[PDB]
Order: sequence, then C-alpha cells, then structure tokens
Amino acid sequence: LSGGASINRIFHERFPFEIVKMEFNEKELRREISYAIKNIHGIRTGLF
Amino acid sequence: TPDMAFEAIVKKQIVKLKGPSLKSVDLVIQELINTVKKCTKKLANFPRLC
Repeated sequence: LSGGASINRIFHERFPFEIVKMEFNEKELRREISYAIKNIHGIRTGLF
Repeated sequence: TPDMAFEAIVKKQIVKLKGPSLKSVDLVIQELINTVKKCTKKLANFPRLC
C-alpha cells in the first residue's frame, strides 16, 4: 500500500475513529453538568 | 433568557419606593408635630413652659 493513499485513510478513517473512541462516561458527565448549573446560579435563585 | 436581565429591571423598580416612603415619614412627622402643638394649648397659661 502506498503512502499517500494511507494518508487519506488517516484523515477520513482513523481520525474520526480515534475521536469516537474517547468515552463520555455520561453518567459522571451529567453529574458534572448538574453541579455546574447549581454553581453558576448559587447565591442567586431559579429561573432562568 | 438572561436571568440577570430580570433582576436588573426589578432593582430599578424597587429603588423607586424610596420617594413615597420618605414622604410617608414626613406626613407622619407633620401629624405628630401638629398634635404636640394641639395638646400644649391646654398649657398656654404658662408661656415659658409651653
């Protein structure tokens, strides 16, 4: 396999996949968010 | 929607209660000073005391 053809694979196959691979761990992420919204508000109240 | 914009407008409105509120104190001071002057007509016979 040639070098340049591989580069296309790097750009359009590897890079996307490397990105997809980094897990969100969303349950722990959602916690981060909820903590985040309480902290911006905090000492102020509610809406919006 | 800006949480702080709500607060901003309200704080403007609340400040506007200083006028009618101070005025109220004066209207009370007026009635109070009138009353002490009303009562002291019963003590008018003594000029220096009244």
